[PDB]
Amino acid sequence: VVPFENLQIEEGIITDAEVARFDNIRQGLDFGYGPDPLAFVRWHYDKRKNRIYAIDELVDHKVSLKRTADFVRKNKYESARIIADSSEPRSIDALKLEHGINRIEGAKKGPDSVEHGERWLDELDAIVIDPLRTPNIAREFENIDYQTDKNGDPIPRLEDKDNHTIDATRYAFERDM
Ligand SMILES: [Mn+2]
Ligand SMILES: [Mn+2]
Repeated sequence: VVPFENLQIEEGIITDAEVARFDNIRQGLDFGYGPDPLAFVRWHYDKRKNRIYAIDELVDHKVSLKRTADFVRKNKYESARIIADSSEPRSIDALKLEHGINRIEGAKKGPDSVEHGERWLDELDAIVIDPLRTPNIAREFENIDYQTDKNGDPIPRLEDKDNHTIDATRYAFERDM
């Protein structure tokens, strides 16, 4: 009935010391469309405790691949791989050939895995989010509900709304499943 019971959300929950130690990065990108924004996400993954930690984000309603590229490079986030929304193959091309993000690549998994990717995140021991670092990830994950069906009963799919960092996280971890 209520998803992501595993959330840990508090301002300051991730210190700068911790961020420095994080050495197992996963990054994802949803591209945005119409009213929907571009969402880049960067996480650290603790496989031995089954937890993920939100390190940084970029959410942008006025979608600019240049600006997204400038941000990734400015912060030195291009040493790590980015798994991107594969519905925009030319946006992926552009980041790579146009803007120098060499380690960007398309989500291999299809639209018949959303449900499973969402379950995988949901079954993590903990999803740790500092709203001072990643406030959009915090808002989305905190407020996202399950879709309800014809009757009004809940179903195993998250709402397809205000879920851009969620999607982006799903892409980021798709090889870890
Ligand atoms: Mn998308
Ligand atoms: Mn989206």
